[PDB]
Amino acid sequence: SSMILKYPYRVVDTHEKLKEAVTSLQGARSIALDIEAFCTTDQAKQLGRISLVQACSDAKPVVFLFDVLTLTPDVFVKDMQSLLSDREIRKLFFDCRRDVEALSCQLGVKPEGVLDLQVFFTAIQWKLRSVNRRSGMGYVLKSVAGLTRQEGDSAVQTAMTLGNRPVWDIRPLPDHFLEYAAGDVRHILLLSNYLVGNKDVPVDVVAVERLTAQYVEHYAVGKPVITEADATPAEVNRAWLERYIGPGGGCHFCGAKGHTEAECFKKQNGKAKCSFCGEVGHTARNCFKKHPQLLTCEKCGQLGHTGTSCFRTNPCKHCGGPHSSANCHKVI
Ligand SMILES: Nc1nc2c(ncn2[C@@H]2O[C@H](COP(=O)(O)O)[C@@H](O)[C@H]2O)c(=O)[nH]1
Ligand SMILES: Nc1nc2c(ncn2[C@@H]2O[C@H](COP(=O)(O)O)[C@@H](O)[C@H]2O)c(=O)[nH]1
Ligand SMILES: [Mn+2]
Ligand SMILES: [Mn+2]
Ligand SMILES: [Mn+2]
Ligand SMILES: [Mn+2]
Ligand SMILES: [Mn+2]
Ligand SMILES: [Mn+2]
Ligand SMILES: [Zn+2]
Ligand SMILES: [Zn+2]
Ligand SMILES: [Zn+2]
Ligand SMILES: [Zn+2]
Ligand SMILES: [Zn+2]
Ligand SMILES: [Zn+2]
Repeated sequence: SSMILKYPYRVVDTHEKLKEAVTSLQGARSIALDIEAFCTTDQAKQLGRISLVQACSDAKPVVFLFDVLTLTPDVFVKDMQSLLSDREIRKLFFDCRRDVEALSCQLGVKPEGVLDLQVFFTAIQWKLRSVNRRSGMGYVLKSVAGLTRQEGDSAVQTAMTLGNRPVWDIRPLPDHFLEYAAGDVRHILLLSNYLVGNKDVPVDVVAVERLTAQYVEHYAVGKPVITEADATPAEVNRAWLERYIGPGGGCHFCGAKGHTEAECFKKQNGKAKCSFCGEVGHTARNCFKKHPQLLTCEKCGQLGHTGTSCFRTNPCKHCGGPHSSANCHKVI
């Protein structure tokens, strides 16, 4: 469960350690994947030189950080490509577009059995509301598992937002660099426990597998991708969503796309609300405070209150004391 967040990382930077890592991963049924690369000075959308490939599987409580820079891609691909090509081992990404491009351009591999969970989350939004926006990991984690992505406030994350520096070319990598890189794959695997194999999720995993497969075909072409599959970087192709996920949903109460019945303001406003006692749920014509005759009492025979409320709550007419007005010693 949330034990995933406590998986230690392990730097894989030698051939011995690489072979040991591959052994573990090969028994996996799912492997979360992510890539850290040199930042680019330019305006190209392509990831820079691959530095780390991070992997976290359900086969071992450990995050492997493959130092692809030290190992070299040739060493790394020779041991990893069969596993990356194994469609019986699910590969979990969070937004796979540029990562898959880099795997294709820089490593010459194209993964199989890929499932993009950002695309999964948007698929759920599309089915329920006809929303095709991509959400960041921060938003999705907080929304699905109530956790705060605190790595977005870390020094590493700001160093890239500045963009002045490759960042990921330093060797040896500082501890908070590695811990930062481990968190991304930890979040991906943790997230898959909420989305994959959950009967309360309104989209079939296989359908999102088929939609993701379109993204991999579009982005793994051995060259940089000039034409993007989506109209803007932060959304998912609506025609693909329509083909693979189905017609987009909307509000069964008012009719509008963009929200569900449970979010509809028109439902919560048009609700019956009492002009006399303020309570929501009844009009004033049926209010018990305004018309106490609608309540005969179970234990005393007075109109206005049930059995669950036969106590005297209003203080004395005469002195304000803890009793009723008729029995005040000033009038009696
Ligand atoms: N220049 C720049 N590069 C980024 C930024 N965010 C991510 N990247 C690049 O994308 C890679 C993967 O980041 P991720 O998609 O795993 O968050 C990083 O290693 C880095 O190369 C950013 O805000 N600015
Ligand atoms: N590579 C890349 N992805 C982006 C960019 N802007 C938005 N995204 C996508 O949208 C997600 C975050 O959404 P946003 O924070 O932009 O609403 C990112 O994780 C990524 O999948 C961008 O400029 N470059
Ligand atoms: Mn990534
Ligand atoms: Mn970023
Ligand atoms: Mn990352
Ligand atoms: Mn509205
Ligand atoms: Mn009431
Ligand atoms: Mn009335
Ligand atoms: Zn080897
Ligand atoms: Zn984390
Ligand atoms: Zn509505
Ligand atoms: Zn009322
Ligand atoms: Zn009573
Ligand atoms: Zn009194």
